[PDB]
Amino acid sequence: LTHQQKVLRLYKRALRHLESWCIHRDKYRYFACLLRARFDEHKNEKDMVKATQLLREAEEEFWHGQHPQPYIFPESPGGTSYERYECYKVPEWCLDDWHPSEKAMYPDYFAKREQWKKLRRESWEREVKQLQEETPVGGPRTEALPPARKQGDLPPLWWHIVTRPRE
Amino acid sequence: APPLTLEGIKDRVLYVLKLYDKIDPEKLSVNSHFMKDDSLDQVEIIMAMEDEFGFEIPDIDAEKLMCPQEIVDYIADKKDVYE
Amino acid sequence: ASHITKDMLPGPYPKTPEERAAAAKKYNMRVEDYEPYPDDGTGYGDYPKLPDRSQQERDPWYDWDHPDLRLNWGEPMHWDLDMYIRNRVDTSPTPVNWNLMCKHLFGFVAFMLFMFWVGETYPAYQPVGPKQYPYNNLYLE
Amino acid sequence: MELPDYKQWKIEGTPLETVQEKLAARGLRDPWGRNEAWRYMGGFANNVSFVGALLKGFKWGFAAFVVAIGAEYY
Amino acid sequence: TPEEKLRLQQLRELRRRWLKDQELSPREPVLPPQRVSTYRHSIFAFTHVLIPVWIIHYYLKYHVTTKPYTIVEKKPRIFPGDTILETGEV
Amino acid sequence: MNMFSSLSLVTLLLLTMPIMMMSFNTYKPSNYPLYVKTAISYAFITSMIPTMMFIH
Amino acid sequence: TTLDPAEYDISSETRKAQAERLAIRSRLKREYQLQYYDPSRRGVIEDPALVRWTYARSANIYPNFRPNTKTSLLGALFGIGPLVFWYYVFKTDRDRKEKLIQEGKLDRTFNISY
Amino acid sequence: GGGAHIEPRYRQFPQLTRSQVIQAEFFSATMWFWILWRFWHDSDAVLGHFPYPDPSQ
Amino acid sequence: HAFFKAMLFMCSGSIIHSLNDEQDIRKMGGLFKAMPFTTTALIVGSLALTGMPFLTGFYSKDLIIEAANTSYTNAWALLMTLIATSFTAIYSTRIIFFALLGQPRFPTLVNINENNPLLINSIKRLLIGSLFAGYIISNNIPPTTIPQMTMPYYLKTTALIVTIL
Amino acid sequence: MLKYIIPTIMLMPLTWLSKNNMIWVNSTAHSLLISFTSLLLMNQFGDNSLNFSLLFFSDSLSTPLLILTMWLLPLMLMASQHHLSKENLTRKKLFITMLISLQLFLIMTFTAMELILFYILFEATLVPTLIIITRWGNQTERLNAGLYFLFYTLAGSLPLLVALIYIQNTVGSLNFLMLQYWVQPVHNSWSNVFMWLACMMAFMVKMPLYGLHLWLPKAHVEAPIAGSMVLAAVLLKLGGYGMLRITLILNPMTDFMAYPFIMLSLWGMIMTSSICLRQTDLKSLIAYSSVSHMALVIVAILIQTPWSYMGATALMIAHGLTSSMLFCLANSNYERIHSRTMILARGLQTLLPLMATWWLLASLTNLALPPTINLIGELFVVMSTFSWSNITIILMGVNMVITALYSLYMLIMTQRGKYTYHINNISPSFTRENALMSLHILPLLLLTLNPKIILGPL
Repeated sequence: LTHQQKVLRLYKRALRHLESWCIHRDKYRYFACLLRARFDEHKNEKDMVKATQLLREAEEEFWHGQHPQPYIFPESPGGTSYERYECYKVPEWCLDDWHPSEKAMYPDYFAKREQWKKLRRESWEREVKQLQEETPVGGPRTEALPPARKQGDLPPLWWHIVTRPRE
Repeated sequence: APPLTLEGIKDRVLYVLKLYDKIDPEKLSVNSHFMKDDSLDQVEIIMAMEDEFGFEIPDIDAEKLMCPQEIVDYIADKKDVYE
Repeated sequence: ASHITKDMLPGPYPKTPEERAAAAKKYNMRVEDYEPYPDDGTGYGDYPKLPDRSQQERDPWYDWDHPDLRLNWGEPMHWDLDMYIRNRVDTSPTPVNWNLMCKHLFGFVAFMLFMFWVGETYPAYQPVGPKQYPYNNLYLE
Repeated sequence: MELPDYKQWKIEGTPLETVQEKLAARGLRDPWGRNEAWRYMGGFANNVSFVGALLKGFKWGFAAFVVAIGAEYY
Repeated sequence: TPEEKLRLQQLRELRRRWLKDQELSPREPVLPPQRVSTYRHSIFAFTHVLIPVWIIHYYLKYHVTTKPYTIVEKKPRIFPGDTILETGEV
Repeated sequence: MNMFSSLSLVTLLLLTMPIMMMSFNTYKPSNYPLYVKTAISYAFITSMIPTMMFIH
Repeated sequence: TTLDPAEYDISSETRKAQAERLAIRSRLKREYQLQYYDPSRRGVIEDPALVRWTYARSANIYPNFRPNTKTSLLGALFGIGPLVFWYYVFKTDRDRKEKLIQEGKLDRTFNISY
Repeated sequence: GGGAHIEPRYRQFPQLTRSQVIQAEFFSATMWFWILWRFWHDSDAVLGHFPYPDPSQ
Repeated sequence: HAFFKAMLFMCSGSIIHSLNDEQDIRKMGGLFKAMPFTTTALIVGSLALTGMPFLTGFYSKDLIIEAANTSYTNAWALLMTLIATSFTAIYSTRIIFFALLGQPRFPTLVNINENNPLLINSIKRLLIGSLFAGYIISNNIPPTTIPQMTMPYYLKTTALIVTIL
Repeated sequence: MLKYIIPTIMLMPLTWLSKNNMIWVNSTAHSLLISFTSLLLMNQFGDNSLNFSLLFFSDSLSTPLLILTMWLLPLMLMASQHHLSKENLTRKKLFITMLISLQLFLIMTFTAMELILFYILFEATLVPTLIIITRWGNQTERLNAGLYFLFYTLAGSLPLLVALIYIQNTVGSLNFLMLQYWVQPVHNSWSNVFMWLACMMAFMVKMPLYGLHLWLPKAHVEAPIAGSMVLAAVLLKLGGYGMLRITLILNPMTDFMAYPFIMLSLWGMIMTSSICLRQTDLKSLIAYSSVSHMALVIVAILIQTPWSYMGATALMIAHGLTSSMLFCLANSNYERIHSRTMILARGLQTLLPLMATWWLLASLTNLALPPTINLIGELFVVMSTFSWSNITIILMGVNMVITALYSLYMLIMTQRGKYTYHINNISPSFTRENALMSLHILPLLLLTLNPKIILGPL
């Protein structure tokens, strides 16, 4: 993380912590531009300690008095009912063993199920042809070419390209 | 129980262009790229969807949100939109 | 059948730079604040080179943690520091150490002395002397 | 579907929007007000009342005591 | 960022295409298969409640004559003296 | 007097009948939240009867 | 209490060449996902971080061990310590109860059970 | 999905079905019919009281 | 007491399902956003929760705190139990003043729904029995003990005044 | 046993005599027919006592104990067929015969009529169980655990021959427990202390203590193929009942030195329960549970005076069915995940919903749901040692509280998400996996209907 974008990680949560405490909507909305004037103290300057002392005093009065049980937007890392839908929980590929008269239903769905597998069954003449080439030695985050230079299939095929939908 | 399709977000992303009084309703609809219109123009432009949508807007959502239709693109991946 | 550096060994100063990482990559090139020096204090039955303890700790807490699964659920590859105490434990909140609950429980510690007193309804207090006269003194007539 | 059209609310009453007039001694000033003034105005100032509204407007709080009392009474 | 531009364009043509694939129900694809197959209030309650009445009452009439402690019902709690006795009370 | 507590034992018996019908022994066309609600519905007046004999 | 936990520090420009410690793990992550994505695996990953975990915890602690310190002989203050103390409680017990059971009586007379 | 009995909204105050409000209105009255027996007939203390019970002579 | 919150969590449960994901006292609005009936159901319950002036549990709540007149307590106890009667009462209006009073505010696509006679059967069956709870059962009971029957000046009903403030 | 050992020895010239793969269906078929003959001639009345025929059987009169001995052989053959079928047929049949031979000595044992036939039968085991650990086990460090499986039980049991023949030449003859009417008392000396010491200490080798029990999480940790003889090792540990035979008489009055066996088995009781909440092995997880409430019964016996023999009769069979059933759970979920480490099993409860009921009721026998056969005896251990003193409820009650966590510590490990892995472990719990998982609670709660037969003299 860099020093300039360290301002941005605080700036969104500076106002996000405030609407936890408000009672109206305009009461929170009146303090948006009102807090903006403090942000408009040093508009554009150098990147040295003058920009760090604006953040070094943003240690206090940001963590100091921070969010007394705030809003959480319940579908989140925290919050209630964040992972509540777990009786279903999307067991993708639980459907290998059937021993049919249980595979009687959905006839066209299984006919398409084996169809997509040939896209995964034939990708390593193309994906592994660039997997040895795109990585220089052992370097950074290893996504492929996002078109794979002819046809990107996927590169992340198929557990990510057919990833779990929510309900 | 009420479902949702592609047409709801195509209203709202275009609507907040006119809701924000700094941006006139004469820009481009889906691809304005936001540089022709540092803080408070990559956060404030999505601080309104913090109020309306507000699914906490993670750290990678800032650097993608320049292309204003690329804003709309991954929401259908998150919100699991039709077909 | 993995025999080469299958576990830890009698460390921690048998060329500790050649420990991490010829195998058991807890450190990248023996300067990552996780080189296998942290044999707490040895002599005991603790961990030796031990790709183990005093590495940065006190929580895997199931964070946002998107660059892999990588928090606690979804198997990052080789970052084992300590386990079996953390599937139910967390990081620091906004308040700090102050044990005010014993002072909060001290609110009845003043009224614990009030437990020695009595609770008769009528009459009023008049706490100046023995003129209150609780029990029976004289007879009928 | 197409109910949030622009140039529709166009803040006109809304005594909550007097705080945007309050910042005129500083100057911010135009952008924007329509977010917090989305659903405050219109018939959204219905504004359910004080202790009378927990008596439900004195609409049924004291209706049938004078009609029930009373006959026979000899 | 201009790097992920070709990303998430073919992914929408793969993931939502897989969801276009996943949206699939050919003519309500239950077979089921084979085979098949208010006012009464005649036997839905009569099997429910009206049958176990006689069984358990037989289990009590055939119980008091066998066990020496049947129902152990308490005293009379009577303030006057009444016709079940011969005397009265003021 | 024997039916003072006999109706209580009937009340303490028909709860098992949705459990006895869980063994798929010619079970009802499923409607199981409805069938349970009906099973509770007739026990209440059965429960109401010996309360009157106690207060006498 | 447990902990502060010091979630903020200083930078700019301490240890400019310290970065790309993720290059250690992203190479393993590339080695992870390439092992994870294949048309036929049908089995678990070897995952040697758990192999080196339990076997260097359940076993290989007694070859590590030596009694060269008294803080390794410190377990005498925890194992045999209270084990004398419960008997020090219980030897004072059961005899004071017995003397009141031998000399004098205190029990009820209908104590058949017991 | 299947039914459109109550419409979706965009903060325009979607109206009610105008039949729940009758039953809403009825049980706001029979609860204040029960203001009858609060005072009529019921007092705060139907007991009588003591004249600061002095006269021992 | 058993009548009360099985109604109340269920009456508030229809509110949370109406929005389907926040379950916060934040972002609620006023009472009358086409919500006639369940707001009438709450004020039956919330006024009873203030401390029973003549509502559902009046014949049980009042005959105990006025049975604390004749006692032998710590006398810190009557200086602790009667104060919470106010603290019970301020629980009531807290959902009135924050979920039922102010301007309408919560996120859009207002998909409220209150039309299901399955729920209407449940609420109507309770409140008929709820209001007549303490007033039919205690109306016919064989007596067991002796009442207080003396509640003097400045000592009698001021816990109701504690609820008023 | 008139003819109980007689039909089952004829089962032995039937394994290698038979055909090919028919040997499994044939061996199970004959085996259940003996189970009725066990039930029939036994369970007779009954008032002190049923001396059965002669000098080889006293009919197990005071404690039946013998029905449980005969379930297991038509119960493990269906379990051992999980991972055994990779060898020659003549080598696999030898593995069948040695387990059948294990039952025959234990059929004559638990009745045994005597004491000089007891010890030769008390040591008649440990020969077939040791061979099972050596061949067709698991990965290495077997052979030291085979040596720790010896050199303790044999180390402690040898002074019994020093003790018993010293009794046989002194006072009468120990052929008959019922000719033990004349019993001289034993005073406090410096010779008689050792006489009681060798009489008792060998029985602490099998049912463990806080000491000398390191071998017990070796045979259960390093174990045969899929809990095969591990189920038999459950009866091997509980089958140290012979303290009930011996110390009921034959120095009963030495209780002055009972205390360090009371205390050591009591603080060690509360300790070894919590010694496994940070364990990383499934087969070690049930093993330390099997120490704790098996160490509960020892203070029920050295403390005399029944209302203690009542529950201790039932507490032997309490985990004897339960821990055998838990090992059946642990023998499963290993043919599908080939490592026994519990942490790798995240993301269960969704692939196998049918056996998820069986996880619930099994661990519901440790909380134990007081109308069962488990909390019907633990209340009588409460009923005894509270009459000893008022302190004993404290350390014994926390044992009922630690295993409350320690059992549900396993159940919650099944519930996790997205499972990260597992293109294998597909198999949705086939017929052998769930029919063998049955027939444990199916007699257990059946015995809770009329639990009259599970009672000592007593």
